[PDB]
Amino acid sequence: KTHVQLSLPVLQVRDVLVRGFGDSVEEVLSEARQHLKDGTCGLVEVEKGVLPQLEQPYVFIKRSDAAPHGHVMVELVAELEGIQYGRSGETLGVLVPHVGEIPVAYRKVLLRK
Repeated sequence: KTHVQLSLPVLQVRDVLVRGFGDSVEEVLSEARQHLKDGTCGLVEVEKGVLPQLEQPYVFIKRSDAAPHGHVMVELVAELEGIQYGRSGETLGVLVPHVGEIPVAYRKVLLRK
């Protein structure tokens, strides 16, 4: 399918144990997509002070359309040194590996895969 319905665990930034997906834009997009498929991907909501506590390159989920069955349609965009790879809408959060942290909420998304 071109899209897949997922419910992402929302994590507090200070709880996150693995603070990024890798060391290049291509690698983080690849690993984010794999973790999304495997159910091992968390979401951190972006506020002041959040991104400096995580590791670049960042992977964002951004809104791609203006929400079937409550799932916001999203796509992935990476960022490294102020340059973004991908073009999309508002940021819903930054993705990180999930390795068992306890979430504060869930964000329902329809991921363009």
